[PDB]
Parts: sequence; structure tokens; C-alpha cells
Amino acid sequence: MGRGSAAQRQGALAIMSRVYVGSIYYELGEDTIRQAFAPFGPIKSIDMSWDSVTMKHKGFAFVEYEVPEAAQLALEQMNSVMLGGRNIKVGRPSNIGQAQPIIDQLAEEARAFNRIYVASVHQDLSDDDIKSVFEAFGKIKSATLARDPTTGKHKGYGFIEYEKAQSSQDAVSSMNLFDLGGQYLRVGKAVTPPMPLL
Amino acid sequence: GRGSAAQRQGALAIMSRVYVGSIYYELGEDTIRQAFAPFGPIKSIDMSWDSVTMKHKGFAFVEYEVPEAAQLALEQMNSVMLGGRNIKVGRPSNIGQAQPIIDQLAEEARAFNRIYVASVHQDLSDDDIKSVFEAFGKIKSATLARDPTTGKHKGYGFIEYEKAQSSQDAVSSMNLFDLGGQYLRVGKAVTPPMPLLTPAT
Repeated sequence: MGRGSAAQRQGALAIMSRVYVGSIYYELGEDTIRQAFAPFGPIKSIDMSWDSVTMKHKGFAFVEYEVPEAAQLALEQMNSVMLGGRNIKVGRPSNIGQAQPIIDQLAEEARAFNRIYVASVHQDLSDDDIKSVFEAFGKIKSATLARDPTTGKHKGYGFIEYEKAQSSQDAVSSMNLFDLGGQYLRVGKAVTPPMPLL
Repeated sequence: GRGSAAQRQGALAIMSRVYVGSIYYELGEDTIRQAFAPFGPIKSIDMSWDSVTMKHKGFAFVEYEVPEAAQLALEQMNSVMLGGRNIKVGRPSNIGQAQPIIDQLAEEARAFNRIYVASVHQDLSDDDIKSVFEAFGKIKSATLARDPTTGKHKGYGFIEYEKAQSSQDAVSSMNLFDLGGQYLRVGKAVTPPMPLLTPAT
């Protein structure tokens, strides 16, 4: 007797993985948005507004990520950033229709793990490389980069679980925006537990 | 050096305001004030106004006493739900050449291990604040802003640490720290301590 059927949990995770993006300059398109939001995790898809009479978007779009943590970082780091001369606005989807309690439950369950999300991981870095660097903040239980199911090549992001909460807190504070391999890592605390639907 | 005293003050003024949008029609100044006050006492609010329809236009500009309050509000109030709508928070779109000075100030700020602390309960004193925060490292100074007339602190202040690691640890540990009933709002300084003074070299 926990909270949220696997089906309810999956629906919440889906909503948690998308961010609303508004005030998009008329000349900007999907490719621009993608480039700007990709640093937080590879973009799964983008739903861009569109008007058939004017033949242009309506100034907003929904960017969907592969995991909730990417949307959380984009939310905290991309709001008010200037794109095409306008400060874009980023927010959570206004539609949640009763999903909020499940989302809250997931966030609560997440606190039971000292797990952090790391994005913008250079292609040449390996699991062991990431582990070594990050174990500088404390003992690590596991460090795993997400990988393409077909190629086996990592997708530029992963999760690291620490034995101690102090270690995870230190890592986030020190490694978010850390320049590694030419790009800047984006790092944040997990917003969901490791195997949410289990 | 970048910017004279006049240019610097103009930038500081812009840096102290945040645009607030998507405000539900039923909500007014009042509600915005209560929602944004945790980051520092509000100096004023410029609310949009239609008049023909006798309602506001859904946006407002909240002005704080210091740039650091606007910085925290920007990071913590965006997408917060108010009146059923997720409000939007951003920097003023008007900067007209002030950006380079704003950048200069941010660069100058990194030379100090200074942090901003807001939502400080009225009963806490400077030494109380110092004691709590010195748990992260040696402190050069801890000072709460005070009313020029009464001498009563305004619920916010700045702390300068000897070491950068100490300031970093403090922000990570004390932002949203429950103290005296309210939650502290803490962040790194975005301006150097006496921005319009001299300086030298």
C-alpha cells in the first residue's frame, strides 16, 4: 500500500520530463530551441506552436527530455536567457490534471537516495572516468552513463549515487557548470528515485 | 574600470528589479508582495494597468533594495503557481547598454567571498547570524542591514568569508534553512560590497 500505480507514476514522469518554453522570437525555430536546451540532456522531441493563417509558430513550445532531471535543470538554468533578442520563459506544463500528488510523491521518494544527475558528458569520458572525478567528493555506490540500446555509446548523461548525502550535496555545488572536455557539465540532485516504476 | 559612478548606479537599479508575468487577473500588488518578500523587503512594485477594462495587464515589475534579492527571486520564484497560473519571472528587457556594466559588476563580485542572506527573523542579531554561519568557515564580517531611523534590522544582510570554499558551502547548506520559523533565502553576491566607491590599482 504505497502510492501511485505504475501507470500513474509513468504519466507523472512523462509530464515531469517536459518544460514549457515561451516568448520565442518569431524568426527562431525548432533547431535553435534544440541547441539551447540540449545541454541539459538529449531532446526527445519538441512540440512547437503553429498558426496556419500566419504561417509561423505562436511563440511557445514544449521541449521533452528523456528524464525528469533534465527538465528540472533546464527549468533552473534556462529561464530568462536571451534568445533572438527576447528573454525566453521556461516553466512546468500547466496541465497536470491530478498528476501533482504523484509528482510530489516521486520527489519525496527521491530524497531517500543520494543520487545526482549529470548532463553534457563528453563522448570520450567513460563510466570509470566520471566515477574517478566525482569520487573526489565522497564514496560512490554507482556511477552509470545512459547508453544507446543499439550502439552501446553513452548518451551524454548519467546518474551517480553516493553513500553519503553530504557527498552528493558537495558534488552538485562544485560540479554544476564544471568545464570538462570542452563542455560545461550540468549537474543537479535527482527528482525521482532510481527505479520509479518498480 | 568600466563605468563611472553614475553608470554603475543605473545598472544597480536595473539589477534590483524583476519582471513578473502571467499574473492571474484576480491577483493584486498585495499578493505579489507577499510572494516576493521572502527574498528581501520590496521597495516598490510597478503594476500594469489597462483602465478601460479596469484590470492590470498580467505583469508587474518588483523592485528590491539590493540586486541580490532580485537574483534569488529570479532563481526561486519562476514557474511558481499563483492564482492557478505559473508565474513567469525574468530580468527587465530594458537595459539599453547597461549590460556591460552589469557584467563588470558580476566580475568584480567574484573577488569577494560574500553571500546574501534574506528572511532573517527579527529576533536574530548580527552575532547570532555570525555564529551560525561561521560553522562553514572563518568570517571577516557579518552585517544585517538596518533601518536608518530605528536601528532595527531589515531582515537581510551580507556575510564575507575568508575563503571561497566556505562561502560555497554556506550557500549550499543554508539556502532554504529553517531558522526562527521562516526559511532563509541565501545566494552568492552579484555585486562587490561598495560598488560606487573608488576604487584603485
